[PDB]
Amino acid sequence: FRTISNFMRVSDIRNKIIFTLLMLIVFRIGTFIPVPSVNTDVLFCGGALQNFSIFAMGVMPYITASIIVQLLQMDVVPKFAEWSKQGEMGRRKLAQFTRYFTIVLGFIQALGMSYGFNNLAGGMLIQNPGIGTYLLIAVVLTAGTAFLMWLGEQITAKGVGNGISIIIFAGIVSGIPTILNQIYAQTLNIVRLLLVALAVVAVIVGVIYIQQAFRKIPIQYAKRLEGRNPVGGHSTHLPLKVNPAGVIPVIFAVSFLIAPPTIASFFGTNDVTLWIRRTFDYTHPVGMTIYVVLIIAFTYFYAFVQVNPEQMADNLKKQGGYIPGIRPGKNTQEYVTRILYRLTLVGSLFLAFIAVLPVFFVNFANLPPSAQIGGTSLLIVVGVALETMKQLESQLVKRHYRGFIK
Amino acid sequence: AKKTILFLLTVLTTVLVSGWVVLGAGCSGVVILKTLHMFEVPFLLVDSPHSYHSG
Amino acid sequence: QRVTNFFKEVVRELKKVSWPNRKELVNYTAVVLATVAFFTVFFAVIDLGISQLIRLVF
Repeated sequence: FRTISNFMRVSDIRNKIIFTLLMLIVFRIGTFIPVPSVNTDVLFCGGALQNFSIFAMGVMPYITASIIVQLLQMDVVPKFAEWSKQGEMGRRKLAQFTRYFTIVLGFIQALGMSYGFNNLAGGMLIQNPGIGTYLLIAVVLTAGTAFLMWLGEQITAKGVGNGISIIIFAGIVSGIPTILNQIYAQTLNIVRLLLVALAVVAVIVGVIYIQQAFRKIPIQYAKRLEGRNPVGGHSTHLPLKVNPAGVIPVIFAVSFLIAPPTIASFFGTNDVTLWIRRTFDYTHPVGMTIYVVLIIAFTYFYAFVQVNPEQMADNLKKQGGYIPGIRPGKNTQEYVTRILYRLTLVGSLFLAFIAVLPVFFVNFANLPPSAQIGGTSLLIVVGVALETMKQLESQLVKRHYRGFIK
Repeated sequence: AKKTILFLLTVLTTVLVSGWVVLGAGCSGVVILKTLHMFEVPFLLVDSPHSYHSG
Repeated sequence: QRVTNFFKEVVRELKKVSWPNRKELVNYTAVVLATVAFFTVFFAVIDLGISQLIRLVF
């Protein structure tokens, strides 16, 4: 196509996209190296295909540290709130604490992941299962996560787009081809798979339609009088997304849906352990309904954390502008709150339907159960692809300054 | 209030961090290895001018 | 009673959202499907190549 050829023509865009592909090569190279004290020649429960690499932690603890540090800013740690009101230097200090938090949480989750991995294969996964080798491979996994964050910062400095987003996208799309190999090895089946592919493309179109939509609240400004009549096409407004959270409520819902099975397996095996494990399975229609309700409640909570209509009404009043017709104190807060109620209902139902779609895909296509094609990984892939394309179009567009002589 | 639900959410996501104290019961309705790949980076939160009149 | 009014207001609110048109929708879908296909082929090729390299180097 035209824009991709123009990306390859421009020296800077082609150079940084080459550097991005090289960093993804480096990521895949680090994936194909195993941890020292692990056997891994025992190839396999399910969905644990490689899963025991240097990057087996992934960038999971950086996202967990980021959502934790982001959650603490709304008046739990007032030191963090005053970091958040200090400006860019306070945000730099928050990012430094985020780096410390992701190193610490990567160590903790590496310990838990290693002790669970030894608990999974039958004990014969790790050789000499002592605490010293657990500390060793926890250091290895946290070093893998630290190198992944360093790769993200390198690929957002000299590379294309966001760093962590490109790495998460790399993880998902590198998980695609083994799923395709399992499909082709497993197999009216062909027209069934074609109908699933048509449903996947329809779901991608629906995801782009929901995601790239804005509610444009118009905003007048008091300080700058519009003394000249403009073309009106680029008027100032406040865009609210339809899905203001993203995929964070799915993380909160799966935390709430896997915590009682882990504590019920901690308790031991009783009747209530079997009842908890049978009733908190979201593949079954008593667990899926709890999953949907948790997703809806958590996206309401998280989009009131994200937008925060009281703080945005305060920010609108404190510098000038307002919404035309509405007084800028309490009334803009109630107005933006009602707009947010409607939009969060729509984006809520969208996110819940997307998150429970692979349950109805496995029970219609009879795919491998560890596929989960059409989940929230689709949402992450679509968001990273469209944001990276928008960034590349911006860097392409600057050059397109013509002038009236031409 | 909202500090209570916020700290409940934070302690539950740290329980997600240590949600690997059991992994054995081999493949069933377990989402943790599935939740290894559902993340995005969460989005961040959010004088007088003058001019020279050429006299 | 209030639930029907609330859902009526929801569909009234959805008519003010600035949805993308047809042409940018199919353009965006072309971008995301092209990038998914390219990175699928990319990661498959590199996985096969470095697996053959590992089985060569031992």
